[PDB]
Amino acid sequence: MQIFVKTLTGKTITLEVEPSDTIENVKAKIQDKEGIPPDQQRLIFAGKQLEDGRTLSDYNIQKESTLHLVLRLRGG
Amino acid sequence: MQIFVKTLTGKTITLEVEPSDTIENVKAKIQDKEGIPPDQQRLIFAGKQLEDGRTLSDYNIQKESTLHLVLRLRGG
Amino acid sequence: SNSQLNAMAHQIQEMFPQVPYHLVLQDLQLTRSVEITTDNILEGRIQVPFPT
Repeated sequence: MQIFVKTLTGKTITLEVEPSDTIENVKAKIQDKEGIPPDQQRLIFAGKQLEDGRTLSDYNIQKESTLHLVLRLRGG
Repeated sequence: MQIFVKTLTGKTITLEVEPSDTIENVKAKIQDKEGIPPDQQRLIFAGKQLEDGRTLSDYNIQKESTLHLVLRLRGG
Repeated sequence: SNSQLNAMAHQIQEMFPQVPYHLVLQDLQLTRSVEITTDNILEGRIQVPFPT
């Protein structure tokens, strides 16, 4: 199924994922697409964070769901 | 890009800079306006002390960002 | 000018559909970066809407 990952820059990344996909794997795909380390990848859905040890079915994520990718840093 | 440098007095100065600009040049720009020696110009960005021989891109400074200008007196 | 600060907050408001906009606009003047604001929101920088 198709999902829409939105960034703080206003970018809408379209990724191909399935219910059996893992949240960690999704972040890995984004790392290959934009080049953002998993440490700086915070996936938020409806205001809550998704655990890496969960699937899209665990959060009842259906088709055309919008994923909020929160950018971050720990430098200063 | 335009940045906002706030002085200890509360005064705010808007400067025209770019990521490719150096911190030292920023001091020269302030010196050209307010007439404050670059040696007494201690620029701090959210806790990060800006080094003269550094680029604005090295501190990831964006537009409309507020910078702190601390004045140094009595010292070598 | 608050032209960029407001714009940045507007984007964050879409990422977190549960945070008060007036508070996001406030943090934007303290952090001045979406990379810090949005992240710090999860940490506990901005006071979440608690029934009071």
